[PDB]
Amino acid sequence: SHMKRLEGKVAIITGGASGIGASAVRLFWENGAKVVIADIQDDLGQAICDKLGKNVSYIHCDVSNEDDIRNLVDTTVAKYGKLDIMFNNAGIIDRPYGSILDTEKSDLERVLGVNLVGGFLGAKHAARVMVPQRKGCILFTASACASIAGLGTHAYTASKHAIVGLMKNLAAELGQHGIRVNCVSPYGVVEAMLSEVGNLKGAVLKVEDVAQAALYLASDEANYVSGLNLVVDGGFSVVNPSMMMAL
Amino acid sequence: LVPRGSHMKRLEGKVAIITGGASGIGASAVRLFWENGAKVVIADIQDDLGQAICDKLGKNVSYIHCDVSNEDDIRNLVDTTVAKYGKLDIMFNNAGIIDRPYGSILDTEKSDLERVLGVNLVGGFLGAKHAARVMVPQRKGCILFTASACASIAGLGTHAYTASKHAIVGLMKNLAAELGQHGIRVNCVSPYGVEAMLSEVGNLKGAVLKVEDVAQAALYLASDEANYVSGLNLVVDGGFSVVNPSMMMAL
Amino acid sequence: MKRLEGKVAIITGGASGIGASAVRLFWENGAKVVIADIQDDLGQAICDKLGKNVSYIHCDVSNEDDIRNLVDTTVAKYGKLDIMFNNAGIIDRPYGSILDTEKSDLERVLGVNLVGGFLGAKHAARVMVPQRKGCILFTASACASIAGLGTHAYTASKHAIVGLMKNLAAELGQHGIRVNCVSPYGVVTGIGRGVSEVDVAQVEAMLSEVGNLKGAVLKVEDVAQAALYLASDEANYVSGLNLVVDGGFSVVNPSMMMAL
Amino acid sequence: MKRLEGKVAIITGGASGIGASAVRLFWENGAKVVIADIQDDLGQAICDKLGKNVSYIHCDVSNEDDIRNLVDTTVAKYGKLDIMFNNAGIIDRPYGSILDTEKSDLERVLGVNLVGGFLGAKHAARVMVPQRKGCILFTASACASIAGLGTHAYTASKHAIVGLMKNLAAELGQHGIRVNCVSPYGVVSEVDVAQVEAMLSEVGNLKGAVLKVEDVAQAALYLASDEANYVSGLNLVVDGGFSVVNPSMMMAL
Repeated sequence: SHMKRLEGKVAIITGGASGIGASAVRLFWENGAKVVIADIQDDLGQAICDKLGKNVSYIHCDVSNEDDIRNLVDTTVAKYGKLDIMFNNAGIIDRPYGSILDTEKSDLERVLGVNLVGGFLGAKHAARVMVPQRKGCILFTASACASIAGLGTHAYTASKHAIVGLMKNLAAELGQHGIRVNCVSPYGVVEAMLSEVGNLKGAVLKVEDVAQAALYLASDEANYVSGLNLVVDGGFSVVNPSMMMAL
Repeated sequence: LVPRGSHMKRLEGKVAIITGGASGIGASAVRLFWENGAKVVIADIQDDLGQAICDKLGKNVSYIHCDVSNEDDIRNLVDTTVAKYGKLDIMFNNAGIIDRPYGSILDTEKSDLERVLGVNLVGGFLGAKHAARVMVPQRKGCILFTASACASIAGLGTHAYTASKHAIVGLMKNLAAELGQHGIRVNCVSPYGVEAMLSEVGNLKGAVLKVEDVAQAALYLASDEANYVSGLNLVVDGGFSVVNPSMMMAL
Repeated sequence: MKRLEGKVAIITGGASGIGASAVRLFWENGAKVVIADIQDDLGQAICDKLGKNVSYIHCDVSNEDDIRNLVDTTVAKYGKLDIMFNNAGIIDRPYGSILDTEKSDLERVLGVNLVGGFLGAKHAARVMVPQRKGCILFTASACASIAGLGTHAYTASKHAIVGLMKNLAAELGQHGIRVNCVSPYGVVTGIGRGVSEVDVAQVEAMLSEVGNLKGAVLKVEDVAQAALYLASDEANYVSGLNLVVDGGFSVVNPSMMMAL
Repeated sequence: MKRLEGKVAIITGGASGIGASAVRLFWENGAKVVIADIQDDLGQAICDKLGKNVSYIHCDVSNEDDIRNLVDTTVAKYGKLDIMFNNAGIIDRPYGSILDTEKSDLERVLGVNLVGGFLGAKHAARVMVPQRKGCILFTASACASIAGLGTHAYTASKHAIVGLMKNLAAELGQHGIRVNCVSPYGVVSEVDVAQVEAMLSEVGNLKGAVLKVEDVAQAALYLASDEANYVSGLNLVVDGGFSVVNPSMMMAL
């Protein structure tokens, strides 16, 4: 016997056509939610719609464009009459690694535009429709890089810290309206180095791990969870193992 | 093409010990873990209450008298559990006490601080040590603590209580670092919940903390769905500990 | 005395506020001080007041050309750069809802607060790494430690600065460079489009009423003193530190103590 | 020059290590310093060397009667107490597994580190609340900021201290009293300890520098002085950035 942990819920998932987003689309759909996929990869997005069927729709959305975000939220509410979950998952990386001496102003702005501005716009317009409902859940995909240095580039790390901080500040403002705000912060595998240097040996981060954290946070199981940075990194961001490794 | 949900027995096959399991959060978690297919050992010092849960829930739930500050009690709790079921999957160090709901450092008795520490910190220490004893040779396991939202913000608990729960968070993270080498996850759940005032001054309007909220956080952490969650302080407080609302309220 | 003897420091936003306090304090402690700002009259006034050891450069911290010139001119003047204090910062509003926050406002705040900090750290690192020494400082804010204090755009940008500061502490520690930030309470902003002086006064007045540390009021000197400790050799092993100056506001939710 | 002129400071653990470094440094900046320790001979040698503005009180910080005597005599000597520096601390081991931690060892580390700080802040608050002024300091540890650095018993006790510091900052701020801690990187048998200190200096984040006791005393001096008049609730970490980074990825490249 099985259960639908999101029955009747309406969820928007940016970056939903691939990776963590698509995993969360499939999982939310499995748990009875109507899912709006928001992305810029129309071929992938529409394919998920054809696979899963009527409860899933695709909308082209550049999250850095406020008009796209407005259309995304407004057509979803028009379609389904309500918005329960805004999952600002879309993200990009400027580089795997690199020095501050070599970062370009334009790359930093591109990473900020998608990661921070997009999540900001997504939260603004979800709050726009959620506040009159007196209920809702706003989620962000942050990153373990927001909890510890040495995991990402300076631009990416700065952008993800900003998301976590935006998360806490929105939980403070929107709590008065019954709206919960949280984020999920994964380690890697958005495997070789990650699994070897990771803290939890014998485990590997899979996209489903992030989706399942988002599912918990988005469900009524998390009815009193707000302001939480739900880190999914096997404990990587709580340790500096330089001593253990040298003992 | 047809949605199929999550299986209702998320802890099927797992063996879990819940200290403080005879009332409150612990009893809520016992019932929820039982509903999810776990074998559950209630560890407490309220024997009549704990056995009444077992009589209601049946054979998958048993009771063990355990003062968590007593290492012999903890050792026996872990050892009887392994003898009964062959393994230990989840060690939920939930038992906790308070010296007072509130009070000044000037009033705080040394003996009260020590009793709060014995149960909350030393007991959690002992429970983790003996869970790890059997858990390291399995190369798997989940060790949990009930900490408190007062480990994330001041103004919510007494000094003794708040200090003991910070210690638990620190212990959780240190243990996540050591035992991760053996595949073992370590996390805590930090609940918000004088109770009438906590509900009025909470950050999340339109909802009140109920013990099932905490049980659900513990279920998530204990489940294989959280297989890459370690070192996490899972706060369940509606945002209370992320905000100083003094100036919001002065606008 | 003279905790910064012979040291060369750049202070963005140095013509007013905390920046101007830090300019004076560093100068009293023997530093050469380059003021970087866009209030030319105010900055030249300070230069005329303090003498040869203090100099002014018109600098838009969001402009990389400006930052590149500010660093290189400083090096050409004094042959080294010891302290880069990325203090310039603006708010969009003293308070306000996410629902009426404008994209352009967020982008403007990011441009000064985050991109300007990024650019300042980049060009300081360019000359400090060969030195195998240097100290890079940011003025963040107490709102990077607690919600309820700044707007969403401002708070996000200051969290971003704290993250940058820690990430730079990890990269630049290998070269002997320390990176820290100071995070004050109160309302902290230079001149900015649509920043009312009435609204700032009203909020600064409320913040002094609801502060945690009674009997004291935060002054610009308090923040300058924190920057001076961090910049001095007395902080030789201090890096990655968010030095919060807020009287304890960000560690407490006093809703229970108030209601009791 | 003298950054603590007129101030009266108690420094537990003041006869050696960080405590003795702070005792010297505070005295050099004009403070009256009461050394509180259980190394009577070392502590009295400091007093003889520095003169009558420095005194010694035998005090086991886990004993309340010792703590009360310490505070009360200090106030009797000088009429006030400005700074309560709860610096005394012990480790159980340099490093070890949870599997071999002994209950008694954990209780002893808690007794000195946490209960001692608790008691010292209690009786300091007793005298500074009527003054409507004071600064209460703790020596915590960088291992309260990151895992992998201290043993479980030590780390738990220093986390507890950081949380006590913040909770006191909240209660006592209404009386104008500031509460902060300093959290040093170093480990601070003797060879056991030196081995780990040497290893810490090899794996530190900040290259070209080593933590010295004077670094920690300097952080305490800043926090104790009027230069930090609006600093409360602060965990002043002194660790060259070690606790903000996991270099595992950097190092594998």
